Amino acid sequence: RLTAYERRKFRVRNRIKRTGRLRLSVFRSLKHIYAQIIDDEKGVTLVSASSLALKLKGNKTEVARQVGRALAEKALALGIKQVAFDRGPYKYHGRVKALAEGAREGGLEF
Amino acid sequence: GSTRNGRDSQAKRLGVKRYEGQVVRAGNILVRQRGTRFKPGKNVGMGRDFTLFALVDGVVEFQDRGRLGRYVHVRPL
Amino acid sequence: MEYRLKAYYREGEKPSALRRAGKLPGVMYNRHLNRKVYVDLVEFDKVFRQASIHHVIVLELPDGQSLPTLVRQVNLDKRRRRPEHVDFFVLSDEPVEMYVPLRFVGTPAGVRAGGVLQEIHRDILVKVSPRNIPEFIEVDVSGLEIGDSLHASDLKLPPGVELAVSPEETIAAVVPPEDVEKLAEEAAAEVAEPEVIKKGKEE
Amino acid sequence: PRLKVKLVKSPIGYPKDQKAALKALGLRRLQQERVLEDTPAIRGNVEKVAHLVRVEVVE
Amino acid sequence: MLMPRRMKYRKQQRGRLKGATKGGDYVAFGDYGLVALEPAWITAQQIEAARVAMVRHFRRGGKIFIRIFPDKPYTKKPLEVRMGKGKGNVEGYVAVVKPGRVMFEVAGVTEEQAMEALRIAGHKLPIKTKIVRRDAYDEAQ
RNA sequence: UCCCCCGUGCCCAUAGCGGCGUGGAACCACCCGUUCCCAUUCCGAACACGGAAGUGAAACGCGCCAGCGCCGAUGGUACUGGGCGGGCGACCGCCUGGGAGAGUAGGUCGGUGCGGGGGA
RNA sequence: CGAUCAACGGAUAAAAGUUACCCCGGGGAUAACAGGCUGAUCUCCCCCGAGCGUCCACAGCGGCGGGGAGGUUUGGCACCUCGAUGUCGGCUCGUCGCAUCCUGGGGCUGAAGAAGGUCCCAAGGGUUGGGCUGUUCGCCCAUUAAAGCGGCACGCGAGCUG
RNA sequence: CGCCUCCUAAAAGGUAACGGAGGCGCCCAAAGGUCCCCUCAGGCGGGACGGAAAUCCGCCGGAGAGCGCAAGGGUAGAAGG
RNA sequence: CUGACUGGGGCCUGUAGAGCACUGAUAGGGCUAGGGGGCCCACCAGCCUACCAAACCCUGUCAAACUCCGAAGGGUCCCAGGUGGAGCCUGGGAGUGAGGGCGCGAGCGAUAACGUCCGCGUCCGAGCGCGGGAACAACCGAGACCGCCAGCUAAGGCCCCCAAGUCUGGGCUAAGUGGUAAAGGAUGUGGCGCCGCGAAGACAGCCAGGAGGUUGGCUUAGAAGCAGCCAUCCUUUAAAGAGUGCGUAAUAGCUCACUGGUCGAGUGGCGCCGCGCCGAAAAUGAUCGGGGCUUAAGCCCAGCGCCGAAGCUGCGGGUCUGGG
Ligand SMILES: NC(=[NH2+])NCCC[C@H](N)C(=O)O
Ligand SMILES: [Mg+2]
Ligand SMILES: [Mg+2]
Ligand SMILES: [Mg+2]
Ligand SMILES: [Mg+2]
Ligand SMILES: [Mg+2]
Ligand SMILES: [Mg+2]
Ligand SMILES: [Mg+2]
Ligand SMILES: [Mg+2]
Ligand SMILES: [Mg+2]
Ligand SMILES: [Mg+2]
Ligand SMILES: [Mg+2]
Ligand SMILES: [Mg+2]
Ligand SMILES: [Mg+2]
Ligand SMILES: [Mg+2]
Ligand SMILES: [Mg+2]
Ligand SMILES: [Mg+2]
Ligand SMILES: [Mg+2]
Ligand SMILES: [Mg+2]
Ligand SMILES: [Mg+2]
Ligand SMILES: [Mg+2]
Ligand SMILES: [Mg+2]
Ligand SMILES: [Mg+2]
Ligand SMILES: [Mg+2]
Ligand SMILES: [Mg+2]
Ligand SMILES: [Mg+2]
Ligand SMILES: [Mg+2]
Ligand SMILES: [Mg+2]
Ligand SMILES: [Mg+2]
Ligand SMILES: [Mg+2]
Ligand SMILES: [Mg+2]
Ligand SMILES: [Mg+2]
Ligand SMILES: [Mg+2]
Ligand SMILES: [Mg+2]
Ligand SMILES: [Mg+2]
Ligand SMILES: [Mg+2]
Ligand SMILES: [Mg+2]
Ligand SMILES: [Mg+2]
Ligand SMILES: [Mg+2]
Ligand SMILES: [Mg+2]
Ligand SMILES: [Mg+2]
Ligand SMILES: [Mg+2]
Ligand SMILES: [Mg+2]
Ligand SMILES: [Mg+2]
Ligand SMILES: [Mg+2]
Ligand SMILES: [Mg+2]
Ligand SMILES: [Mg+2]
Ligand SMILES: [Mg+2]
Ligand SMILES: [Mg+2]
Ligand SMILES: [Mg+2]
Ligand SMILES: [Mg+2]
Ligand SMILES: [Mg+2]
Ligand SMILES: [Mg+2]
Ligand SMILES: [Mg+2]
Ligand SMILES: [Mg+2]
Ligand SMILES: [Mg+2]
Ligand SMILES: [Mg+2]
Ligand SMILES: [Mg+2]
Ligand SMILES: [Mg+2]
Ligand SMILES: [Mg+2]
Ligand SMILES: [Mg+2]
Ligand SMILES: [Mg+2]
Ligand SMILES: [Mg+2]
Ligand SMILES: [Mg+2]
Ligand SMILES: [Mg+2]
Ligand SMILES: [Mg+2]
Ligand SMILES: [Mg+2]
Ligand SMILES: [Mg+2]
Ligand SMILES: [Mg+2]
Ligand SMILES: [Mg+2]
Ligand SMILES: [Mg+2]
Ligand SMILES: [Mg+2]
Ligand SMILES: [Mg+2]
Ligand SMILES: [Mg+2]
Ligand SMILES: [Mg+2]
Ligand SMILES: [Mg+2]
Ligand SMILES: [Mg+2]
Ligand SMILES: [Mg+2]
Ligand SMILES: [Mg+2]
Ligand SMILES: [Mg+2]
Ligand SMILES: [Mg+2]
Ligand SMILES: [Mg+2]
Ligand SMILES: [Mg+2]
Ligand SMILES: [Mg+2]
Ligand SMILES: [Mg+2]
Ligand SMILES: [Mg+2]
Ligand SMILES: [Mg+2]
Ligand SMILES: [Mg+2]
Ligand SMILES: [Mg+2]
Ligand SMILES: [Mg+2]
Ligand SMILES: [Mg+2]
Ligand SMILES: [Mg+2]
Ligand SMILES: [Mg+2]
Ligand SMILES: [Mg+2]
Ligand SMILES: [Mg+2]
Ligand SMILES: [Mg+2]
Ligand SMILES: [Mg+2]
Ligand SMILES: [Mg+2]
Ligand SMILES: [Mg+2]
Ligand SMILES: [Mg+2]
Ligand SMILES: [Mg+2]
Ligand SMILES: [Mg+2]
Ligand SMILES: [Mg+2]
Ligand SMILES: [Mg+2]
Ligand SMILES: [Mg+2]
Ligand SMILES: [Mg+2]
Ligand SMILES: [Mg+2]
Ligand SMILES: [Mg+2]
Ligand SMILES: [Mg+2]
Ligand SMILES: [Mg+2]
Ligand SMILES: [Mg+2]
Ligand SMILES: [Mg+2]
Ligand SMILES: [Mg+2]
Ligand SMILES: [Mg+2]
Ligand SMILES: [Mg+2]
Ligand SMILES: [Mg+2]
Ligand SMILES: [Mg+2]
Ligand SMILES: [Mg+2]
Ligand SMILES: [Mg+2]
Ligand SMILES: [Mg+2]
Ligand SMILES: [Mg+2]
Ligand SMILES: [Mg+2]
Ligand SMILES: [Mg+2]
Ligand SMILES: [Mg+2]
Ligand SMILES: [Mg+2]
Ligand SMILES: [Mg+2]
Ligand SMILES: [Mg+2]
Ligand SMILES: [Mg+2]
Ligand SMILES: [Mg+2]
Ligand SMILES: [Mg+2]
Ligand SMILES: [Mg+2]
Ligand SMILES: [Mg+2]
Ligand SMILES: [Mg+2]
Ligand SMILES: [Mg+2]
Ligand SMILES: [Mg+2]
Ligand SMILES: [Mg+2]
Ligand SMILES: [Mg+2]
Ligand SMILES: [Mg+2]
Ligand SMILES: [Mg+2]
Ligand SMILES: [Mg+2]
Ligand SMILES: [Mg+2]
Ligand SMILES: [Mg+2]
Ligand SMILES: [Mg+2]
Ligand SMILES: [Mg+2]
Ligand SMILES: [Mg+2]
Ligand SMILES: [Mg+2]
Ligand SMILES: [Mg+2]
Ligand SMILES: [Mg+2]
Ligand SMILES: [Mg+2]
Ligand SMILES: [Mg+2]
Ligand SMILES: [Mg+2]
Ligand SMILES: [Mg+2]
Ligand SMILES: [Mg+2]
Ligand SMILES: [Mg+2]
Ligand SMILES: [Mg+2]
Ligand SMILES: [Mg+2]
Ligand SMILES: [Mg+2]
Ligand SMILES: [Mg+2]
Ligand SMILES: [Mg+2]
Ligand SMILES: [Mg+2]
Ligand SMILES: [Mg+2]
Ligand SMILES: [Mg+2]
Ligand SMILES: [Mg+2]
Ligand SMILES: [Mg+2]
Ligand SMILES: [Mg+2]
Ligand SMILES: [Mg+2]
Ligand SMILES: [Mg+2]
Ligand SMILES: [Mg+2]
Ligand SMILES: [Mg+2]
Ligand SMILES: [Mg+2]
Ligand SMILES: [Mg+2]
Ligand SMILES: [Mg+2]
Ligand SMILES: [Mg+2]
Ligand SMILES: [Mg+2]
Ligand SMILES: [Mg+2]
Ligand SMILES: [Mg+2]
Ligand SMILES: [Mg+2]
Ligand SMILES: [Mg+2]
Ligand SMILES: [Mg+2]
Ligand SMILES: [Mg+2]
Ligand SMILES: [Mg+2]
Ligand SMILES: [Mg+2]
Ligand SMILES: [Mg+2]
Ligand SMILES: [Mg+2]
Ligand SMILES: [Mg+2]
Ligand SMILES: [Mg+2]
Ligand SMILES: [Mg+2]
Ligand SMILES: [Mg+2]
Ligand SMILES: [Mg+2]
Ligand SMILES: [Mg+2]
Ligand SMILES: [Mg+2]
Ligand SMILES: [Mg+2]
Ligand SMILES: [Mg+2]
Ligand SMILES: [Mg+2]
Ligand SMILES: [Mg+2]
Ligand SMILES: [Mg+2]
Ligand SMILES: [Mg+2]
Ligand SMILES: [Mg+2]
Ligand SMILES: [Mg+2]
Ligand SMILES: [Mg+2]
Ligand SMILES: [Mg+2]
Ligand SMILES: [Mg+2]
Ligand SMILES: [Mg+2]
Ligand SMILES: [Mg+2]
Ligand SMILES: [Mg+2]
Ligand SMILES: [Mg+2]
Ligand SMILES: [Mg+2]
Ligand SMILES: [Mg+2]
Ligand SMILES: [Mg+2]
Ligand SMILES: [Mg+2]
Ligand SMILES: [Mg+2]
Ligand SMILES: [Mg+2]
Ligand SMILES: [Mg+2]
Ligand SMILES: [Mg+2]
Ligand SMILES: [Mg+2]
Ligand SMILES: [Mg+2]
Ligand SMILES: [Mg+2]
Ligand SMILES: [Mg+2]
Ligand SMILES: [Mg+2]
Ligand SMILES: [Mg+2]
Ligand SMILES: [Mg+2]
Ligand SMILES: [Mg+2]
Ligand SMILES: [Mg+2]
Ligand SMILES: [Mg+2]
Ligand SMILES: [Mg+2]
Ligand SMILES: [Mg+2]
Ligand SMILES: [Mg+2]
Ligand SMILES: [Mg+2]
Ligand SMILES: [Mg+2]
Ligand SMILES: [Mg+2]
Ligand SMILES: [Mg+2]
Ligand SMILES: [Mg+2]
Ligand SMILES: [Mg+2]
Ligand SMILES: [Mg+2]
Ligand SMILES: [Mg+2]
Ligand SMILES: [Mg+2]
Ligand SMILES: [Mg+2]
Ligand SMILES: [Mg+2]
Repeated sequence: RLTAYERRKFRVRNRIKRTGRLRLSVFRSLKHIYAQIIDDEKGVTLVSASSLALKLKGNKTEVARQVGRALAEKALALGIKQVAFDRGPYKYHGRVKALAEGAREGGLEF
Repeated sequence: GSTRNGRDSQAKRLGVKRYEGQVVRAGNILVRQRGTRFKPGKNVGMGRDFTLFALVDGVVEFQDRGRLGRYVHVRPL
Repeated sequence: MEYRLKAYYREGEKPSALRRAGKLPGVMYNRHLNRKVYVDLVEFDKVFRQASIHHVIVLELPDGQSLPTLVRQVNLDKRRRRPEHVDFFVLSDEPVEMYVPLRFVGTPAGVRAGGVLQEIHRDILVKVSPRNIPEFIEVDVSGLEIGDSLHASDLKLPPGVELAVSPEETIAAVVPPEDVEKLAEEAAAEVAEPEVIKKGKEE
Repeated sequence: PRLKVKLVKSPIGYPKDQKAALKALGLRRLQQERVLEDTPAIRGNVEKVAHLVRVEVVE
Repeated sequence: MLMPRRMKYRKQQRGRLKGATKGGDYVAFGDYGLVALEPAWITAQQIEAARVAMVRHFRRGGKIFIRIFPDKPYTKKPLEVRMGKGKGNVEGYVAVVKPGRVMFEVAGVTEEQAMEALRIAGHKLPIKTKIVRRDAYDEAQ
């Protein structure tokens, strides 16, 4: 017995995995927001970023943006440029959207 | 006395066309099937009639993923 | 009460050869051991007909050992109606699931009225200690009329033995007899010809 | 190690793949003998027509 | 007499009679049984004649168990037609029976009665039979 | 390189159901709100945003339990590629190579990769 | 774009019958006769022993089912014969089988006798005349020891009839 | 009498009979593309008119519902709403 | 050098078998909506059901168009063996497009057909050339270039017709079974097992006895052990069923089981295997191919030898192809 949440997650993720791009996964808790860029072919995380790791502070949206910018900076350092956004169970909106926009401002390609 | 049967349709020649370890070229049909008895895996596309075919030159590989179904992959040469 | 049966070890001998020599191929096992064995067919038969899967059969092995067993399984030749193989379950100090004979004491009132006592279970499945195996379990069926029934829940169990089937399981029933006086109605009984289940646009 | 294979029973009446096995072994006439290296590929054809053939191990 | 109340298909291919029984080879209800020594299609009318012979012998008392069922439709073309023009019409039903099958069982009756009833029943059947008695071997199945 | 948690994969129930117990510092969740973004064929339930008083009740995680579910030998058998016999037949056997399914013994209340946060 | 060209690879844009007044080319590649194979059907014989027979399963019978034999019926099949194997019935002439109609010999009987019933042995001989109808068959008349049943290309048209 | 589905069909493909069963000669302007969201049948308990079955609430329920129409394949980690 | 065939390896599959989880079928039991029926009510409910029964569960099964399972095999690709009247490519010339028998797997037919229709294989076709099978396209043996008054074998044979054993050892059969058939029937014969009952004297025969409640009852018109049941209880016993059969209109009577005596060692009833017996009637004259065969010249088990083909060998020759 799966949940709307679980189905929704599988649905958007399966679609992403088919394209074979590096996958930018985003986890959003009530307090924090997390991103890891994943190689689903080797099943390994390449680069990571979070509000919990950066000790970010303020408004959740503005924070999200910043963790996005951060993820970008580290990513570009490893030669990671093109990526596919994994909104998972979340609408593309608000905090997730902000992180996405922050990733793009950093020059992550998507 | 007569029969109200006597009908049958043409055989459709369905099945796997390229088995694991076979060297295929892109476009090569791998499987003819009704619905997804096999699912397209890496470097394999699927047509409107569920036909599996190779997207790249390479070597065919099969994989049974339990409840996730049987998949057909092509491994680049 | 308790039975003894000489057994022997076997390795590569063909079951067919053994069987043609009058030897019954078998196996003996538990969580600790597994050995290919054979027993003399007629000797085994004399025992098993008494012992069944109910009473302990100790096997006198040629290496001097003596292992207490229960017959777990007997494979029958479906054509010739003859045993072709035995599973010997080697007992140990742990409680064990097994079949214990039901002994039906009393003559059902239904039977006096012409009925028939259908003994649905002639033994019952039970967890019990090897040191604790009862010889039977009595059941009072004298109260049963046509058509009343007894269940495993109605079983009065001896100390240290626990029912290993659902108490809902029926164990005896008293049924109406065959009767010639019914034959005539059955013979003049018309049957409706079989209905064929609808395929296609018809359901 | 080698196999001396003698054809002793006629392939007439036997399935064509047995007739072909005989040809792979180079056996073409009754009572004809061939000494073949003992490899699995050869052994495989010799076993296929064992009911036609007489085999001996040599040297 | 015995036949399916309903079916998915009106007619069945004839198939084969190789081998010992699939199952049904041990006494499972009564004290005595009638076991098949030869393969055959046993008709519903044969089964009923066997039944009636046994209850007639018992008169009143005892219990008969019929352990085979004729679910296989039997087909025959109308007399004097030629080959072709489709499969013949269903004329009856048969139970497929192979060697080792316990066809009938009795209970609630003395050994003399059971032996005799099963004997008479056997004479109504198109095959050789054997009378058997419930065994530890049966019980262990 | 060890334990806990959070993400995310892999094996595809030995991983599941049920029962019981356990965890809030951290994390996660519920939670507090509905101004703002966004939202309900009605509903801030969901989706979403801003929060941080409280609670681990729900959910989730982690243990333990074999009632169920799942897995499951070894023996032996059915069946059989190839080779031979027997029957008037329905059919029945032998040799060699292969060899189930059911059932029995027994197993199982998961295992593992990568990256985070924390602990030693 | 115009196809129930649906006989759906679709002969013409355009098409039904009849022949005992018939004709040719072919086929035993294919029917009707006879044979053959088969034996469902047919005829006969068994097994079982429910029940009938005042009583008594078996004198005489035999529910429901079961196993066969024969190759005289009606068929199935299509194997020799379509550069021909003349097909019903009768007459003539037989000859064979026996599952026997009579005569001969038996057992059982619900065999008193006489007469029967039923089964067993037995094919040597015998097995009528007539009315009806093409008839075979069958019904009928008068008798009889009896008025048998089948096979022989449903025996016999280079023997007759028709 | 063409076409589709299943079986016969002897575990690749193919495979006949006047063998066993069913369908087609349409349809849809959305019943098509895409993005987003949602998840069934059924069982039990509860609820005016309301019923075996209308709509509502709770619990169980991996797919037995649905997918225009035959059958088969497929399918909720959607092809279904 | 890629071929048929073969070794290894991977992938594909849903048959045989099996199973019942799905679709359906399914006997019995349990449980339990729904009716039928019976008591009891119209005041709307109650109680009883040896009644037909859904769902569910249990035991036990069935299926081409069922599958929780699932072989042996088969297919295909890769590497390797494979030099063959193998393979692939281009082109010239065809013929064939009536098949048939047999084995196995199915369908149709009737678990018919020298039947019919497919599948895999085979042989005849075209090997009606050769040996065997009495004779006989396709069953067994075997693929005939020619010659030999040489040898070895195959199937099949070795008593005579008729080449080679009246060969050797163990067993069975008495029916000419062998040398056409089934349900079924039977103190035919032999081998194994299983029981009992027996010198606390059995079985067989010959001796007695075989009895009371009791002509017992559901129970009816006769029903006295012996015309159906839903009955078998006791008494005196050495023993004797409320009875095995014959008997009777019922009675009676005979007998059984039954206990004692007489003899003195075995006796009775099961079951598994081998070989025989009956069941067994069809048409011109019979017959296993014939003669004839019985510790076989039959059947089963185990042997040694030989005969036997146009197969194989020896010798000589031809021709084509390949190598010198
Ligand atoms: N591959 C095999 N060995 N198959 C055996 C079956 C052959 C034969 N029907 C028998 O029962 O013996
Ligand atoms: Mg029609
Ligand atoms: Mg058809
Ligand atoms: Mg058609
Ligand atoms: Mg077809
Ligand atoms: Mg086709
Ligand atoms: Mg098809
Ligand atoms: Mg395939
Ligand atoms: Mg497409
Ligand atoms: Mg499409
Ligand atoms: Mg792999
Ligand atoms: Mg791959
Ligand atoms: Mg025994
Ligand atoms: Mg429809
Ligand atoms: Mg040969
Ligand atoms: Mg040759
Ligand atoms: Mg041959
Ligand atoms: Mg072969
Ligand atoms: Mg092959
Ligand atoms: Mg040769
Ligand atoms: Mg040799
Ligand atoms: Mg058939
Ligand atoms: Mg029949
Ligand atoms: Mg039929
Ligand atoms: Mg006709
Ligand atoms: Mg037909
Ligand atoms: Mg028919
Ligand atoms: Mg019938
Ligand atoms: Mg059977
Ligand atoms: Mg019989
Ligand atoms: Mg079972
Ligand atoms: Mg985690
Ligand atoms: Mg739990
Ligand atoms: Mg707590
Ligand atoms: Mg918990
Ligand atoms: Mg907290
Ligand atoms: Mg706290
Ligand atoms: Mg507002
Ligand atoms: Mg504001
Ligand atoms: Mg809210
Ligand atoms: Mg939320
Ligand atoms: Mg707060
Ligand atoms: Mg909690
Ligand atoms: Mg959650
Ligand atoms: Mg444990
Ligand atoms: Mg499994
Ligand atoms: Mg298993
Ligand atoms: Mg095994
Ligand atoms: Mg075979
Ligand atoms: Mg066969
Ligand atoms: Mg076998
Ligand atoms: Mg084998
Ligand atoms: Mg083996
Ligand atoms: Mg299997
Ligand atoms: Mg297994
Ligand atoms: Mg578990
Ligand atoms: Mg994990
Ligand atoms: Mg991994
Ligand atoms: Mg970690
Ligand atoms: Mg860490
Ligand atoms: Mg036009
Ligand atoms: Mg039409
Ligand atoms: Mg046409
Ligand atoms: Mg036309
Ligand atoms: Mg068309
Ligand atoms: Mg056409
Ligand atoms: Mg076409
Ligand atoms: Mg034209
Ligand atoms: Mg035209
Ligand atoms: Mg025109
Ligand atoms: Mg016209
Ligand atoms: Mg026209
Ligand atoms: Mg004209
Ligand atoms: Mg005219
Ligand atoms: Mg006219
Ligand atoms: Mg005229
Ligand atoms: Mg004229
Ligand atoms: Mg004229
Ligand atoms: Mg005129
Ligand atoms: Mg004219
Ligand atoms: Mg002419
Ligand atoms: Mg012409
Ligand atoms: Mg002409
Ligand atoms: Mg003809
Ligand atoms: Mg024609
Ligand atoms: Mg004709
Ligand atoms: Mg004709
Ligand atoms: Mg003709
Ligand atoms: Mg005719
Ligand atoms: Mg005629
Ligand atoms: Mg004629
Ligand atoms: Mg004719
Ligand atoms: Mg002729
Ligand atoms: Mg003739
Ligand atoms: Mg004939
Ligand atoms: Mg006949
Ligand atoms: Mg006949
Ligand atoms: Mg007949
Ligand atoms: Mg007879
Ligand atoms: Mg009799
Ligand atoms: Mg009477
Ligand atoms: Mg009498
Ligand atoms: Mg009577
Ligand atoms: Mg009689
Ligand atoms: Mg009759
Ligand atoms: Mg018959
Ligand atoms: Mg008859
Ligand atoms: Mg005839
Ligand atoms: Mg005739
Ligand atoms: Mg005819
Ligand atoms: Mg005829
Ligand atoms: Mg005809
Ligand atoms: Mg013809
Ligand atoms: Mg012809
Ligand atoms: Mg023909
Ligand atoms: Mg003609
Ligand atoms: Mg002429
Ligand atoms: Mg002529
Ligand atoms: Mg002429
Ligand atoms: Mg002439
Ligand atoms: Mg005559
Ligand atoms: Mg006579
Ligand atoms: Mg006389
Ligand atoms: Mg006389
Ligand atoms: Mg007299
Ligand atoms: Mg008189
Ligand atoms: Mg007389
Ligand atoms: Mg007599
Ligand atoms: Mg005479
Ligand atoms: Mg005469
Ligand atoms: Mg005469
Ligand atoms: Mg006259
Ligand atoms: Mg006159
Ligand atoms: Mg006249
Ligand atoms: Mg007349
Ligand atoms: Mg006249
Ligand atoms: Mg007339
Ligand atoms: Mg008249
Ligand atoms: Mg007179
Ligand atoms: Mg007289
Ligand atoms: Mg005649
Ligand atoms: Mg005729
Ligand atoms: Mg006629
Ligand atoms: Mg004539
Ligand atoms: Mg005549
Ligand atoms: Mg004539
Ligand atoms: Mg004339
Ligand atoms: Mg004439
Ligand atoms: Mg003439
Ligand atoms: Mg003439
Ligand atoms: Mg003449
Ligand atoms: Mg003439
Ligand atoms: Mg005339
Ligand atoms: Mg005229
Ligand atoms: Mg097929
Ligand atoms: Mg198929
Ligand atoms: Mg296929
Ligand atoms: Mg195949
Ligand atoms: Mg193809
Ligand atoms: Mg037609
Ligand atoms: Mg139609
Ligand atoms: Mg829309
Ligand atoms: Mg849309
Ligand atoms: Mg619901
Ligand atoms: Mg409700
Ligand atoms: Mg209401
Ligand atoms: Mg309602
Ligand atoms: Mg569905
Ligand atoms: Mg090569
Ligand atoms: Mg190749
Ligand atoms: Mg190859
Ligand atoms: Mg290979
Ligand atoms: Mg099967
Ligand atoms: Mg089922
Ligand atoms: Mg089961
Ligand atoms: Mg079957
Ligand atoms: Mg089956
Ligand atoms: Mg099938
Ligand atoms: Mg199947
Ligand atoms: Mg399995
Ligand atoms: Mg395989
Ligand atoms: Mg293969
Ligand atoms: Mg392979
Ligand atoms: Mg090579
Ligand atoms: Mg070459
Ligand atoms: Mg060639
Ligand atoms: Mg060639
Ligand atoms: Mg040329
Ligand atoms: Mg030319
Ligand atoms: Mg041609
Ligand atoms: Mg041509
Ligand atoms: Mg043609
Ligand atoms: Mg043709
Ligand atoms: Mg033809
Ligand atoms: Mg053909
Ligand atoms: Mg043809
Ligand atoms: Mg054949
Ligand atoms: Mg054979
Ligand atoms: Mg066949
Ligand atoms: Mg078929
Ligand atoms: Mg033919
Ligand atoms: Mg045939
Ligand atoms: Mg046939
Ligand atoms: Mg052929
Ligand atoms: Mg020709
Ligand atoms: Mg030949
Ligand atoms: Mg040839
Ligand atoms: Mg010839
Ligand atoms: Mg000759
Ligand atoms: Mg010959
Ligand atoms: Mg000859
Ligand atoms: Mg000769
Ligand atoms: Mg011949
Ligand atoms: Mg012939
Ligand atoms: Mg020849
Ligand atoms: Mg040659
Ligand atoms: Mg010699
Ligand atoms: Mg020989
Ligand atoms: Mg001779
Ligand atoms: Mg001589
Ligand atoms: Mg000899
Ligand atoms: Mg001698
Ligand atoms: Mg005689
Ligand atoms: Mg003789
Ligand atoms: Mg004779
Ligand atoms: Mg017999
Ligand atoms: Mg005897
Ligand atoms: Mg005997
Ligand atoms: Mg005596
Ligand atoms: Mg009385
Ligand atoms: Mg008296
Ligand atoms: Mg006889
Ligand atoms: Mg001797
Ligand atoms: Mg010679
Ligand atoms: Mg030569
Ligand atoms: Mg030379
Ligand atoms: Mg030369
Ligand atoms: Mg040449």
